[PDB]
Amino acid sequence: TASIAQARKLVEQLKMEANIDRIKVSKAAADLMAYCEAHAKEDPLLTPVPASENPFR
Amino acid sequence: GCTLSAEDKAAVERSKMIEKQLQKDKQVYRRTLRLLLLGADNSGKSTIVKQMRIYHRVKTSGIFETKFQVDKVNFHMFDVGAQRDERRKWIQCFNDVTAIIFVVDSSDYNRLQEALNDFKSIWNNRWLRTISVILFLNKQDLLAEKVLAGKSKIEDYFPEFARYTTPEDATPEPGEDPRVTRAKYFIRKEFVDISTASGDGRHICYPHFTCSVDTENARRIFNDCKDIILQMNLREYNLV
Amino acid sequence: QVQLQESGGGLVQPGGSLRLSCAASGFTFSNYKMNWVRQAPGKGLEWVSDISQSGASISYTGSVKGRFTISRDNAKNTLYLQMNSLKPEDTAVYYCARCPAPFTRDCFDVTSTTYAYRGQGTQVTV
Amino acid sequence: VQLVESGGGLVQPGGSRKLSCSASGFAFSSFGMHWVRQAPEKGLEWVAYISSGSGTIYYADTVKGRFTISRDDPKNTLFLQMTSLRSEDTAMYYCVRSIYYYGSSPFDFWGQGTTLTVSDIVMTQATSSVPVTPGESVSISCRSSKSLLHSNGNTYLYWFLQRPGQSPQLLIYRMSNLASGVPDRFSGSGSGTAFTLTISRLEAEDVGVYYCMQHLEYPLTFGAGTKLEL
Amino acid sequence: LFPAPLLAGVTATCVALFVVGIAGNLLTMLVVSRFRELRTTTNLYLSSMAFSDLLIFLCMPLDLVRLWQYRPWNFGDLLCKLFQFVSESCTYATVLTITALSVERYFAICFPLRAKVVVTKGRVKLVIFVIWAVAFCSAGPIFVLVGVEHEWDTNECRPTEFAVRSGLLTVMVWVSSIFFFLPVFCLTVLYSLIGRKLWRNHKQTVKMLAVVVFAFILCWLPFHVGRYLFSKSFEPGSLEIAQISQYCNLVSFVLFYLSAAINPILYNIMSKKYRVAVFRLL
Amino acid sequence: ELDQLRQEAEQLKNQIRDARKACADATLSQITNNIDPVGRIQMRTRRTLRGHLAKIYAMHWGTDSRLLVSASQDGKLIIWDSYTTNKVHAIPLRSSWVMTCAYAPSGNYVACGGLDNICSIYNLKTREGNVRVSRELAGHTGYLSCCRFLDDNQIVTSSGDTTCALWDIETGQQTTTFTGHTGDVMSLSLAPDTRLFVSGACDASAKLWDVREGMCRQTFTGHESDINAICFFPNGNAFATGSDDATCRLFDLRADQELMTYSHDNIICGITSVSFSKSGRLLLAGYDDFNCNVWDALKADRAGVLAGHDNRVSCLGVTDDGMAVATGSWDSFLKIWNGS
Ligand SMILES: CN(C)N(C)C(=O)[C@@]1(Cc2ccccc2)CCCN(C(=O)[C@@H](Cc2c[nH]c3ccccc23)NC(=O)C(C)(C)N)C1
Repeated sequence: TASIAQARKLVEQLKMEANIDRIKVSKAAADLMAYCEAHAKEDPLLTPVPASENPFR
Repeated sequence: GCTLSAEDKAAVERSKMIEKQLQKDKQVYRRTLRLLLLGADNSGKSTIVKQMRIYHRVKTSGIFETKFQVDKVNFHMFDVGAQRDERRKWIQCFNDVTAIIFVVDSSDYNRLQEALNDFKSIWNNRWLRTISVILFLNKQDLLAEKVLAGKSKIEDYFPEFARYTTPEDATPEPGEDPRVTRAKYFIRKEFVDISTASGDGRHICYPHFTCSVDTENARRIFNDCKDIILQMNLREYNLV
Repeated sequence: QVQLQESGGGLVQPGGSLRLSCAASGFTFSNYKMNWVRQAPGKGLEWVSDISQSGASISYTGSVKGRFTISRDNAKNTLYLQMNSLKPEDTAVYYCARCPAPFTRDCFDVTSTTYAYRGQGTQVTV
Repeated sequence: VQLVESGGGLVQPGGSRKLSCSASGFAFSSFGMHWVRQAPEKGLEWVAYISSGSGTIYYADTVKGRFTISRDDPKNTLFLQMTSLRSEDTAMYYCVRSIYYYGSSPFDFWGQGTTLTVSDIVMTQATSSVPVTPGESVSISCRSSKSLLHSNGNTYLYWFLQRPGQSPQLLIYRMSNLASGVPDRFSGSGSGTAFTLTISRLEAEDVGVYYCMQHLEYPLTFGAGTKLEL
Repeated sequence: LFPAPLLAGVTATCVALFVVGIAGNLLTMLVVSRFRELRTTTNLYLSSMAFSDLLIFLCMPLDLVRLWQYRPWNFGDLLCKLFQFVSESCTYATVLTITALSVERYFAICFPLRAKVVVTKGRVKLVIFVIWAVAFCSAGPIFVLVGVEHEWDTNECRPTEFAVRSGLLTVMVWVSSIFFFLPVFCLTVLYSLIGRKLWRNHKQTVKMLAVVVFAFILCWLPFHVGRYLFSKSFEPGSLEIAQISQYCNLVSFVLFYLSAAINPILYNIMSKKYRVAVFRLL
Repeated sequence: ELDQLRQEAEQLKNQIRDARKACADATLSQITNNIDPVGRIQMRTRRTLRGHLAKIYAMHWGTDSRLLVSASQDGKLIIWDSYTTNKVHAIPLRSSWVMTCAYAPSGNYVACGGLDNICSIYNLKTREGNVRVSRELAGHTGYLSCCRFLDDNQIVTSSGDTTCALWDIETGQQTTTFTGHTGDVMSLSLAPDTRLFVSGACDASAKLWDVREGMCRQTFTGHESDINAICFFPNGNAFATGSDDATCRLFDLRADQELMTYSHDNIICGITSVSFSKSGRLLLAGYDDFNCNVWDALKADRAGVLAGHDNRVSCLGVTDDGMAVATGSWDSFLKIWNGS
């Protein structure tokens, strides 16, 4: 009788997870791109810093 | 050193002392040989570790370790407990052990194919390609009784047994019937064929016929590890 | 979403024949080695047959060797098992197992109690 | 943690004495040890240093040829063998812990001290005595002959408080960091040459003498001491 | 002395050997240094041999000039002594490192577990240092034997007539012959034991050890027989022995530079770790 | 009754897939098509940390981007000073088989675990001057995969058995248990706000958990094989995974979908580690091949390659300021990489 209990639990989990409001992929990709653009100048790996500022050189 | 403050020099000295302790640990780490013990629930490897204990704990204990010495050489055997069925992930932690000790119950033919598949998986693994296997074909007396009784037949599960004949060159134990020798040689030949099917150059299998009363398993492990180390030395010293 | 569905199965007279199919989806069928496993009542899962990525290497267990044939169709994403001359000892639930990783010879846990890349099985009765 | 010193007493101006420092409650072998002496009614004065391993040993210029420092790690004892003792060697000798790694707090625990009676960067503390009342703010300043800032960015300035009849207690290490067990009312700041110590709310417990020490180079040098009194 | 075409051919073969040996030694040193995994115990001895052979080859052009042309020695006495000191020290270091490799291989094969317990790299570096010190102290009486000899019109780097008359020449001959008699014994006995152990498949390891020992004897026996003939050539009654001692030393010269060229191939060709490292260099 | 439940689960999965498809109006690659390429990312090994005897499984950065901690199968934890290559601490473990490391955000504690089903916490700053074990958490019935500190008194672990747990260090008890997966949970990533976390298990799925409610919010199920690594986008609204199949994938919390795949035909090995850049435009992944590939997050392109290690790359991390990347591998060496 463990299989039916597991199936009931899985059905309950699927029922909970189905009820979610989802935004479009365009808006989400735009948000990711905007975050990447707004913080570009603060990335030492993307834009390497001069040797006078690099603590590892 | 230059351009270092006094605190920097003291920190460097502390780091050097740590490195000294690390070297002292490294010597001991290199001294010992690590073995991984595998098998099924009917293999009887519990008795094997019990008889290794002659040579000298939370409930959910993930690993059991036993130590023993043969001729002033330290061996560390690791037994896996309180782990799930899936071995594909935690088996990669034992890719640098000296050898794998595989224990097989040869008495029952119902689960011999399961042992053969386990040996195939261990032998053919990507991260276990270098490791050699010391194979113990346990419970020889039970197999001898089963083959003398005649009630159970090996050809039911391995149909090629009828076509098998024991090799002309053989070393049977004194007082052993030819049927027992034929059964033992066929059972060992299955594992040897699996071993030699692929990857024979990198690693070697060492088959043995052991039992519960046998007390020479420590010496057999010692000799097989000596041969493994000899092969590794041949590879390392540009001899090959 | 890795899915494996088995189709064939049913009541068989002794000496009869069957053909099992395993339609696979959610992964590239060509890069994986496929297996067939079964679980007879009152027993654990048993490995039955095996076939490589191209079908070059094929392996059977000794109990069914000479009667069963395994084949795959990499274009149709399906796995087959032709069961000839069934015996009353062959009554089990047959599963279509997938090897854990691609481009590998070794399959580890296809017969484990809970395996993620295995099907729901089909009932074969003789 | 406990450091107990033994030895000391009436000694002739030509005799030899041996001081011992028995340690318990901490990992003795992983700490560097210092000897610091304070003359009667005078300020502190560094003497010697032996590192966690016995490789590195330092001495003050005034005791270089006569004193020697050694440690016995299995016994957790620190020694100081003194010979050719002069009349200016009369002081109370302290036993000080010091551990050095990235972010450590050296000079944190001092011993109770043992008294002996015999029959370089300049740190300036202009103030000598200051009258205070509880519930006030006071500032204690000091100056350094040499700039204490390093290329590492650290400044290596230490502040100690010696309450009446007790051993010194570390307050601030490397000019800004507050030692553990010290109340948050103490604050440390300053330039690379001039520094200041601020107490926000005075208490009867804060009355004592405050010393400043540099750890940029050896020998380690102290200030004269600014005394807060009620 | 010898006809011109013969020396031209010998020079061509010697410069070909120079190219081969320089390339091999540079590749060995680069491979050992670049990879931390290939920094094994035996690779330290291999690197020491590579350094010794590299110095021997860097000293080669003065030797070719000295035989080839008999040009006057306007380079000075100190260079005349230093050149041969460096060459002799490098040869002694090479033979001592060969013997050390033989001993280490024997101990690592016949007693594997005890060798892995006992052998450490900290002792290996000390052994290398003692080898180099023994080389520098056995090649150190070459500041008295060798000097520039005149008749400034004609000058050569030659053994000193006072050393020859007093008798230092034969003592140095025997001291050098020790460096042949001991390594050949060690190599032969230990490699025979290794082959016996491996012979109880494994055919190529024994055959390769026999090629290595045969190459050692082939290249180093004429070197010391030629030195003995040279030392005996100085007797005023030694007339017939001059031509044999001449061509014996010329052949020993060619095999002397053949040894520094073949040592990297003999010791680095079967590693299967060196090969993949070189192909990783690309 | 089982058949009806299975049919209902199938219907629910179908409608979830339909809802996810309805929101897929455009792809990430379409929107970022006109964006300028990052270029070529050249990096050099600034430091190399030596001292471990065996292979390294985990490393972690301090909140001050200077200090590290690493684990090896020798049974040792080493804390490094990355600026000067100084070993600050060396901690011997009771069990050799250690799989994970964690550094407390305050910096006072370090945790570790492995084949022994225990998470051990060590007190770095004691009055005795030594590092001593502070607590052993002993509830899991499988090997410990990952550890992540919440505070000085809270930690989240993932284990070989399918569950994940939240612990109270002072009492040593499981405050919460997360019981959704059906395989070994292999990785674990904490959100920037530390109100949520994600995990990747040996099934092809990943789950989003609520730390305080102690329940699963979303499942993503995009890969084809076991998921070995997981990491959060710095925004906290996305995450990336690495799996036994050669691909790496980026998933979206708000759109409940998969955004883009990072795969190439020449890559046929598994990804062991995954990390993001401070700006989030660079994705760094370690491979079974002895190299590490830098990826362009917005456009699926390989900007650069890290080709220093000569064994399997096992761990990977980027400092909080984004200054450097540290790479561990099975040859027992750590490398710090920096730009030009
Ligand atoms: C024509 N022959 C008869 N003559 C007069 C010779 O001199 C030679 C022919 C030759 C000329 C020019 C170029 C190449 C070969 C024959 C003999 C060898 N030899 C040397 O110079 C010796 C001197 C020596 C150093 N320790 C000893 C101990 C005992 C005897 C001798 C020596 N050093 C060397 O071999 C190296 C290469 C190691 N530096 C040269």
